[PDB]
Amino acid sequence: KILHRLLQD
Amino acid sequence: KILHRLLQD
Amino acid sequence: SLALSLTADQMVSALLDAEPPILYSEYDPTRPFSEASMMGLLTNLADRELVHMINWAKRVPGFVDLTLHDQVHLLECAWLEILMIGLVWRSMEHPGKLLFAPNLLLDRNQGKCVEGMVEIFDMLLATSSRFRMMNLQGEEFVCLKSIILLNSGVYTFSLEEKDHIHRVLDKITDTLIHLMAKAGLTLQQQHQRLAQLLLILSHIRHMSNKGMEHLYSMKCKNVVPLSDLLLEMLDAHR
Amino acid sequence: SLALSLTADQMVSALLDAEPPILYSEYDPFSEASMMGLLTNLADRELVHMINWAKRVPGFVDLTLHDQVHLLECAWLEILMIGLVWRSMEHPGKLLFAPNLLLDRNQGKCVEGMVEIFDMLLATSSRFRMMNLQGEEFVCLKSIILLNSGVYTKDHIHRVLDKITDTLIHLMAKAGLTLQQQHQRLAQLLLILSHIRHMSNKGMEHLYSMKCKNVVPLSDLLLEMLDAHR
Ligand SMILES: Cc1cc(O)ccc1C1=CS(=O)(=O)C=C1c1ccc(O)cc1C
Ligand SMILES: Cc1cc(O)ccc1C1=CS(=O)(=O)C=C1c1ccc(O)cc1C
Repeated sequence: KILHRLLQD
Repeated sequence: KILHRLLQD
Repeated sequence: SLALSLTADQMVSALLDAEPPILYSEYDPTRPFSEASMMGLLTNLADRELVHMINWAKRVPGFVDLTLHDQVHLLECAWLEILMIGLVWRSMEHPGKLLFAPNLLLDRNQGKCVEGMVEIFDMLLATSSRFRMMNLQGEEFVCLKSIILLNSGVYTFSLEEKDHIHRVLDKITDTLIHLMAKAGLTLQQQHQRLAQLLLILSHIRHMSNKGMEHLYSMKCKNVVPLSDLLLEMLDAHR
Repeated sequence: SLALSLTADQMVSALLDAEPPILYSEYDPFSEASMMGLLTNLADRELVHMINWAKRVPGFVDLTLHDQVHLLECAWLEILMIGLVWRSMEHPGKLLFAPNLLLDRNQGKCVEGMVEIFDMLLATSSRFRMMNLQGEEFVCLKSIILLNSGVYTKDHIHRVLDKITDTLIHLMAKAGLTLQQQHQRLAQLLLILSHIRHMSNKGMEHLYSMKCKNVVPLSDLLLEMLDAHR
């Protein structure tokens, strides 16, 4: 999911 | 209207 | 207005003595439940609870002091919230179970039926688990339920409408604080608990909305047909 | 957990410093596809900033990755709404989606079923104006929404929620409010969250209606947040 990537950066 | 009777009944 | 004249002790007493009775279900455990049967039992139960709630509402301090189309409005918005918080409250001493009636105690695997209600069931259980965790008191419950009635529909409203409603809401707040002060709670503990209790109402609103949509699903689905009163309350979500 | 070791003044300053910027809509009379087009683009961009704002909310970083996901999936529309309501406060009868996008409810009728939520949004703004909601109170409420909305679907989250309550009361003690006035307005503030929750649920319903109608091809991020509610 996209939320994933945004929360990791 | 039932809830219209129960309020004044 | 006499609701503004009530001491916080008199507020509780009025609210306590105005409580609705715990009704019984026409449940027959001789037969295993299905979907239409279970839905039929719940609908019959909820409908009879609605009648008592409507008469309970009239006894809520301040509620009587409003016009019809306002009492009508507040009840149209809050009826499911009140039915749900009542269910949650009487299910408090039954972990993992919902006490719809003294003879109708259900867990999340029997609620797994009726399609899409098991999610709502888990939310109802989680709320009951939360009340148990906080060790909610009856004095706090009757306040919260009266807050729900007056607050849930006040935002969808010329003649000073809500200044009286918010003012009654302010005294119920004072009542809750009273209550916590006698329980031996410090001032910081009073505010915190007040916050924790009121944040529950947000989740209760959420359950009601989901439940409202779920009930709209159920008799375009044409299973067991609703009470004419529930359909009236249901078409208020439009 | 540094969130619990913070003084309420530090909590306030931390929340204020984490505030996302006010974005602009793309420039240049609306149909229903054009209006939805602007709003979808704006909402999708506001989402990106909100997610980064959440990482700066004290105690949110301490949560595991997918607990952060749960809370954000449950409260994203509430947070976007209370944000819209807050910056529309000084514009009565109007919603300030963007500095170059100020709409009234009469314009909200271009999109089907949007006018109901607009009035609810406008009513929330009028309530904030009536209460004279301060910025320090607003950022407290917004982080409360983030932590509370999905917590019932945990002790550390309730840990932080309590400190924000302490932070709220501290703020209201600074403004010279008597003890009684403090838990009264505190109650008033928190009761608003019930309505904001209601708007979000009815707002969630409206967007799913826009998906199955397919006028604006929603953002994949916005689709992921929307499909999360079932
Ligand atoms: C409201 C309702 C109406 C209906 O016709 C069928 C079912 C429900 C219901 C579904 S639910 O949300 O699982 C819980 C209830 C429920 C039922 C009986 C009650 O006395 C109270 C509640 C809150
Ligand atoms: C969320 C949303 C998504 C979408 O694709 C189209 C519209 C809305 C929307 C519908 S509404 O509830 O009228 C307000 C918003 C809204 C739009 C842009 C924002 O930056 C903020 C908000 C709160």
